[PDB]
Amino acid sequence: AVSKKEVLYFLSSKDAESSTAVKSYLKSLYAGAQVEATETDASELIAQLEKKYLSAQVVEPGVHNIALPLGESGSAPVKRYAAELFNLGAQAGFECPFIEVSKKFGQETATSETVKDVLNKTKSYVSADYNAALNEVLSSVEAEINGPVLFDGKTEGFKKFAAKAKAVAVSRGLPADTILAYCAGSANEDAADKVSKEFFTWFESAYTADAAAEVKAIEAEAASILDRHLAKPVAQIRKEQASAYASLLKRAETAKGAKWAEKYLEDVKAVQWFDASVAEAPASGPKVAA
Amino acid sequence: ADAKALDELRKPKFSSKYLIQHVSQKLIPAVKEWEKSYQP
Amino acid sequence: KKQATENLMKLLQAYKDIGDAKSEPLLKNHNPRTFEDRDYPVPDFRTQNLKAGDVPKFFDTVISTRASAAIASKDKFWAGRKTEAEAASAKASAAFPRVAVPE
Amino acid sequence: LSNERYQLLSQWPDFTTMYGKDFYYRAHPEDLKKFYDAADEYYKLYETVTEFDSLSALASQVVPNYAARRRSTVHPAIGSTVADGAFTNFLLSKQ
Repeated sequence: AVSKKEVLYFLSSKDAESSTAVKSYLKSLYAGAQVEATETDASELIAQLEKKYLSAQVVEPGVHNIALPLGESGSAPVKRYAAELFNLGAQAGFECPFIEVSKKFGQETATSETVKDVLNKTKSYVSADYNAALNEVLSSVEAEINGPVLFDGKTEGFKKFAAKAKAVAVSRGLPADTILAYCAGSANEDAADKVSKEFFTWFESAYTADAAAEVKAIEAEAASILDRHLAKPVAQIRKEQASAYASLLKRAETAKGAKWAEKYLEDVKAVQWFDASVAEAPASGPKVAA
Repeated sequence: ADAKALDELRKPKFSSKYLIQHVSQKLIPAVKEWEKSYQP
Repeated sequence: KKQATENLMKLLQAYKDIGDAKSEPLLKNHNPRTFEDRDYPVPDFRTQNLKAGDVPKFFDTVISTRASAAIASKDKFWAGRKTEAEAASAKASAAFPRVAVPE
Repeated sequence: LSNERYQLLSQWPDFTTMYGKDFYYRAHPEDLKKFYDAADEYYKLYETVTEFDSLSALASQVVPNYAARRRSTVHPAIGSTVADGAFTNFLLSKQ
């Protein structure tokens, strides 16, 4: 059963084992059951923590239903893979990734008064060879000020930094003037769409190149895992993979009554159904009731 | 037995989702009572 | 590994072709009796000042040192046969059939 | 990937065409141990690349590290290039 905060996260979700939890709840409200009152409680810390642990119950089955585009040629299987993660994060309640990491910067550094503190409280979320490349620019601009640069914007010393911080961002490859003119808007919507269509060709070149960099790491992890495995004899592999299957059944068979472990062994029995159903008719595949 | 379904077969099997749920069922009631009993 | 296995068959074809060019017998050079010097001056046990039980120990070290010099003369043939084939397998073609695996 | 390595075990030279005793007795005895071990290495490599039932449990060593990267606190689809371009929107605006 659900606690109604799960079933509100599973309404716009699309995966299987959540939508059969929604369809079983939507059939119960139809049969004369009353809907629970949604609690207007658990102030800002518990409210943003339940969002962390309810969106991860939408992301986690959703990531497993997204086929990686490994060993593929072209940019369209990466634009498929990234768009499946865009539409997955939207079903889990996330916003656009540009909107969601810019929210992460202003959350970490609401009280950062110096530019060296905003470069060290948003350190985990910026590429480290870009964060370091903004420290040679911060140390160069610190020479002509000889005082700490403040996070003001109206300060002239911040404009001396942002004259050379923008100089890195174009050299990194990202058009900072098309980013900044997108999030500022424009007056007329005709020239607001000339910057919208140049932000979204950066952004589509942005979300692809790190969806592709996520694939090329899985391609290089699977090729180093396989080439470590092709060097073994076949008898070593058969007993190494039989102990790992035994110790991980045993970890789920010791934990009894837990929800995850009794759902784990229903997956082992459903894997064995797939092998048993293919073994009965292998030119057609598994048998679906249809 | 045989010939199960489609919506039973569409679920990804060994995803976590129930470790995340088991943590969220043991973290949230154990931290809802922490915020209502907190003085420095 | 594919090139080392292809270097070995180039060698085993070179060992065969420089053996068939001399038309020598097969088991001749693997038999250490053919490398044994039987015209050796064969030491007398009566000029060695041996005591009673010390003669069969004398006969064994003459038999050892003449068998161990016959094997060590066999190892010197194949150490010279190797370089005649290791320097003639390198000047070859290596047109070998490939292993029948399913396509 | 296991097909690309199978394809270079397909181009291996046939060593069983030299199993005759007229290749045995012509050859240096140490270069016949090396040849009979180079043939035993092919059967090691060929029987472990056709172990296709081992590839399902190999792909389960790639899944949990990948799925924990997608279980991010920011976004599933976030990466460095989006987060860099959203840093210049954050930095180069007035705080």
